[PDB]
Amino acid sequence: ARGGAKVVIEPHRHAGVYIARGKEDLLVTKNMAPGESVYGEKRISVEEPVPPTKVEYRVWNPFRSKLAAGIMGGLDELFIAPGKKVLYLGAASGTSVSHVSDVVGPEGVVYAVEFSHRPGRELISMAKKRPNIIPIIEDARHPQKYRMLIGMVDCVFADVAQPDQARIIALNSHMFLKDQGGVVISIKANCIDSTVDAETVFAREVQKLREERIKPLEQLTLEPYERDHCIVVGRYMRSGLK
Amino acid sequence: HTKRMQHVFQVKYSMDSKYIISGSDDGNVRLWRSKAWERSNVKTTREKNKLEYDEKLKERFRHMPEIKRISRHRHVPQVIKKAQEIKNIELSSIKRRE
Amino acid sequence: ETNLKKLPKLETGFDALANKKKKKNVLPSNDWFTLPKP
Amino acid sequence: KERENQNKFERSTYQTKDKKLRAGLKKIDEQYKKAVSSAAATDYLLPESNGYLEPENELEKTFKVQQSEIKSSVDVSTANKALDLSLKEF
Amino acid sequence: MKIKTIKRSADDYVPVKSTQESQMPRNLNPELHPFERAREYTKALNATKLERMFAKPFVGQLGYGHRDGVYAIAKNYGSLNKLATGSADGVIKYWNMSTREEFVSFKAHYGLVTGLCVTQPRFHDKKPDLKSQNFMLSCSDDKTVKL
Amino acid sequence: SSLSDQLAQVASNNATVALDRKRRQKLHSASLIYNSKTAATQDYDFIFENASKALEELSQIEPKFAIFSRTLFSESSISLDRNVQTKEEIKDLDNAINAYLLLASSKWYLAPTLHATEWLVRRFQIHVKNTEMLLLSTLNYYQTPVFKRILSIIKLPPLFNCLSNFVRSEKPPTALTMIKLFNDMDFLKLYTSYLDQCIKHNATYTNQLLFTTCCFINVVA
Amino acid sequence: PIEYLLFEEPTGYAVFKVKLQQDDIGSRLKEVQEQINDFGAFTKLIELVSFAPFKGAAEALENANDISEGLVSESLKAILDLNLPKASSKKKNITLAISDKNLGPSIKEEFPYVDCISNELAQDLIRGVRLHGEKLFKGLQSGDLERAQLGLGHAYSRAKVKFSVQ
Amino acid sequence: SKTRYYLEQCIPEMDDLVEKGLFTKNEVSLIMKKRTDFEHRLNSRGSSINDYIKYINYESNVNKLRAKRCKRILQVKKTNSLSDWSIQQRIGFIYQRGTNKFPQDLKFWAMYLNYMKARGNQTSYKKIHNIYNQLLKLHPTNVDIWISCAKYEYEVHANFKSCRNIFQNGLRFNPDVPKLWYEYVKFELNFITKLINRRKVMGLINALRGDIALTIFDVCMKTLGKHYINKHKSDSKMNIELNKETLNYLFSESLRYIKLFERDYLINHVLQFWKNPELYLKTVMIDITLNIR
Amino acid sequence: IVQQNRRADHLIFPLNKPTEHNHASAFTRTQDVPQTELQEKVDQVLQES
Amino acid sequence: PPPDEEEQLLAKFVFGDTTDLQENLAKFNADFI
Repeated sequence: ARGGAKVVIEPHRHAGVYIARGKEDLLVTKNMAPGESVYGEKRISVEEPVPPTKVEYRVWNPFRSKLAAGIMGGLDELFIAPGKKVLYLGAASGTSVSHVSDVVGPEGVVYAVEFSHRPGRELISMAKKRPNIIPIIEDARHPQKYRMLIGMVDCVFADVAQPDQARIIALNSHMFLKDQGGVVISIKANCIDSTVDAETVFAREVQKLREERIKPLEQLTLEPYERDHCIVVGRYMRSGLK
Repeated sequence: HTKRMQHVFQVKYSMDSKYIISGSDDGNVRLWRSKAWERSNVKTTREKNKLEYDEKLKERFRHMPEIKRISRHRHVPQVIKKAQEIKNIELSSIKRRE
Repeated sequence: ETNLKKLPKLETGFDALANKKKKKNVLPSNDWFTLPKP
Repeated sequence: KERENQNKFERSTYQTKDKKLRAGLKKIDEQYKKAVSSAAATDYLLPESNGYLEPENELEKTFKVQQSEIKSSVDVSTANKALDLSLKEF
Repeated sequence: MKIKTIKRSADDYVPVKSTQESQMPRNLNPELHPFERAREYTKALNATKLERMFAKPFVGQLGYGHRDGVYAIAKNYGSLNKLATGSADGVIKYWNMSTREEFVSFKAHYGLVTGLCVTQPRFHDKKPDLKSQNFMLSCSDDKTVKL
Repeated sequence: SSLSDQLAQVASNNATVALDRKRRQKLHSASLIYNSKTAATQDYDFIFENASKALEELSQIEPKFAIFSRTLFSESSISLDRNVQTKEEIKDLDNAINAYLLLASSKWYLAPTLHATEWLVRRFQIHVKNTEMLLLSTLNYYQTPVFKRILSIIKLPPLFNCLSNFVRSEKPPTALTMIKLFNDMDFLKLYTSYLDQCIKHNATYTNQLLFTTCCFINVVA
Repeated sequence: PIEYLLFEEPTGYAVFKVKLQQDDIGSRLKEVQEQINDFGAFTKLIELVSFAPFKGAAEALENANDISEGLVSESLKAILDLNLPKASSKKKNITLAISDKNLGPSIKEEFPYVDCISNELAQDLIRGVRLHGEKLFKGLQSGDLERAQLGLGHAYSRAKVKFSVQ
Repeated sequence: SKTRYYLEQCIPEMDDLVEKGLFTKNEVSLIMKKRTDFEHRLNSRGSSINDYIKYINYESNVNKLRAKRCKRILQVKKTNSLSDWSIQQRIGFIYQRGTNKFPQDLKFWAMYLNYMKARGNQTSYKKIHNIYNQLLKLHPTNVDIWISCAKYEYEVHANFKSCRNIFQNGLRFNPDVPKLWYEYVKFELNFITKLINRRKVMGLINALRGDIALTIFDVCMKTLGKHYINKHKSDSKMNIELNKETLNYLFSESLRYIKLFERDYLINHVLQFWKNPELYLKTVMIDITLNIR
Repeated sequence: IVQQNRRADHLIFPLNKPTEHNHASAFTRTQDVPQTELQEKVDQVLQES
Repeated sequence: PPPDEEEQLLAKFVFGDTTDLQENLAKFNADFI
């Protein structure tokens, strides 16, 4: 926790991520560009043996991420892995897309998509320091508009706040997502529908996914971290949903 | 036939001679294949030659008793089976009297 | 006619690619995601 | 379109004033002869040929030649394929 | 003496590269391929049992269907996915069969739509862009024909 | 004797024929330059291309290889299978290969000789069919990676049992082990036969002659 | 009737020719989606007929920005004018397949005998092309698509965000 | 399967060949052995252009031996049979399959073109054009093949309109290549001199041109400047230095145009477009040497 | 006419041949309007020839 | 008429004839070096 404590890193169930055991346990991803924390979080450092080097790990804050909240609540399957291609819709900045890039590692790639231009500038600077990311500063409801930059991505993550979430996911996933490909949605009930209740919103959006040919595998609510939020993991089928 | 299909009133092909569209009194428009064993896949030349071989060979040996039995088999509904039995009895009698 | 002969011509390497062969010689003869075992 | 192998590929078996039946039977006969001639001509592609043993004289007889002389005159491959195992107990 | 035996080159029958496939020599000889009619009878019998085992004719339905019972159906004679079905409710529907969903449902008449048709109208005034629209014709029991 | 023993002799008789694709992959996978994967990939036209080039270089350096350019390095020699010819033609082919090994014994610090003998190894199977002259000709180079490759390829004869210990290891065979190998007696009969043939063909050289007189002095000691 | 299709890549444009029109009513079936996935069937569905790469990174940027806007750039005009047969403009127009409904009308206003289809069947063909990627080009296209993606993406995003030097 | 079919298609001319008194059945069987080997080396996988080329070379030598054998043994150069166009169409078919399978190998493409041009007495002009359209659609950015098709068209058949359209299309695809611009100017100059000499011999029996070559030069300089800028599009000093480098490159190319070179009028209008330090000295030196010329 | 199909051996069913119009290539001008100003100017001075 | 040398060589190459190499090997004398 503090500035000098010593912890034991350990592989989690999902590959790519790690647990730092101590008097309190910390979710951790291996830092790609070592020596600079992106959003000011503390970070662990080990030394490994030619002369040895200093490898660095980075803490994952779930009161800021909405994917480490899913990891900590416990998702059985997350389709992000140490070698894949991830399309990140709604990538505000490094505060989650950098952790996803450290998870997919130097082999895989991550295409971050944002609309507004001040988070665009943040994304451009962080992506300059980190080579797995390619940034797009364009509206995410127009895969035809950015079709020359993406080829056959392997999973999609969605942190979109707009109330057309299921249609924009369906467009991008028909265009680019591979068959039998992981879809991960973070639903915010208050953004999607404010009058009716959160459970009604959740059933409604899982219905929209099943209509747009994504078979939902599981659904977590991530309660001690955020309120009225949900994570839906599904698999893009395209052939025999039954 | 299917249990949910009452009283077929209108039927058409498809314009590529492959599927059949049937509208029935039930309120449903259904669509069937024209040859059931086919699939709408596209096929390598090896599989296409194998399937055309099976068609030609089947049609050559169409007349043998066991081949004809298994090819002629279908499961029809029970009202169609009872009505067909009565039609056979009745026509056999009428031809005996003729 | 010798003027027509001494007129200059175009140039291309395509037919040379056709009838041209080589001449060279012949030459003879732990992941990012795995922790160290202590 | 006749050759010297139709006597191998020929299959033995046992007029109508009907136009369909005449045309069908003529097509069946002509496609039969096309198949037979095509198999006969396909016999060009045989990779090999058999063996022989020809005495070359009148005083030389083929029942007098022996396996030692054959193993001398014939290739190393088949000379090695000519087995000889001696299991005397059983 | 001219001794000559059968000598085979393994270079000819087992290829040198691992990636290249092997020569499959063929020798048509009826003595060498014995059971013509029996072998073909068993292939024909396996083919009939396979078409029994593979026969699955139903493919789907269009949408949720109508609400009273489909009595008229007309297929677009030009295009491939398009058909128009009219019920006894009175509602007529123009249907896409690629996605198996509606384009448009109209409430056409009071009584039964007793006939449908699909058409390319040639008005003398203009020419309708058939590549933009397709035209339907509903002929019914309440003494009307609507285009 | 026993059935496994008689079958062992049958296998060593048919040791070189590729009766199946797996034996073909193994036999064509043993090579002097290329490793297993690429040696199992490539083909006789590739190997013969490199062979003709390297033999042009070798004939330019020393002019006696023109006869092998006439016989052992021709397209009919691409085509002919050693395991099918009769014993007389086998004997003449063995005389040709032995004469070549006596000539190109003195040039083994050279990629041209390595490539030419690569073609001989992977077409005429010298490395299992006649390894005696191969080892005797390249015996003086005994620290060198060429001898390491030759050892890792060859199935060793009866007389080279010390090298049967040293086959496919990391260190070179040592001088004391060469002293063992010469200290046998039937080996000395064989080697003096080899040197008599070598003198009668008039191609000796200072390195090999140094090596053989040193081994003889150590045998007497 | 989807005779030609046009695919745009960070290293230039490509025009494929359809050999067989896949059938149109059974398009939601498991067999036809798996024939999109298998490379043993997409070879029967699509053959490449032309490919013209971009000239430099700046022209790749300008042409990608122009595809994003949906207008017809000069290189696109050149490739289409080379490949498409001039049939009649009233009876039997040729049929191009396009990923963008918005790109369609500019193609028509340029060449008046081309009809641009973007239906689900054209999306199916283009998805198969994008999936099988580098294997379809038979060996032509040099340059690696991944490096081209990263460079073009950074350059296009920087241009759209209007980055600075100060 | 496929190899089987191809040998079946090979058989009938083999039977006609042994039917006429020239080839024996054993030699036919040896030929069929080598054909089985080659067809299997093409219809397996891993195959390549070198195996294609070995097949084509063997086939051409079979045809040549058949020619010598027929002339020797029955003294007829042209027998009315199937065999002649059989072997010719088999070589053409191997070339077709090779350029269908491997569209990357320009050496095989050029061997195809050499063969189809060399049998020019029998060759379909339309077939030459089909192969050229195929090759140009596959490689637009090869100024060598653009030049070569234009050169064949203007040198053998001499259709200057066709050569013009070819050059305009090639420059529409590659407006970056000074070599292709150079060749267009050279072709236009040669066409003009041929027209002038034809006028001379016509009038012997019984500046528009420099202007079109020079407008081609003007648009050459415009697009080459644009393209050398856009290739590596910054600040004041950087942009100014890049401008000097571009102008240096363009005017070195114009000096090459001078070396290619009404010669006085041509150099005059070139230097006129030029003016409209050291390069200025070289230019006035060109002026003095022009007055010497 | 129709007694031909009933006796024929095989039938590949898009039978009515489509309206076959012109191909395109690189050698001829496609639509014979100059789409590039170079073709335009060369045509102007060709009329001026 | 007998076959001349050039089409004799063509027959050797086309038919893949090994008797020239076999004669050369059986004639390989190591008397010269």
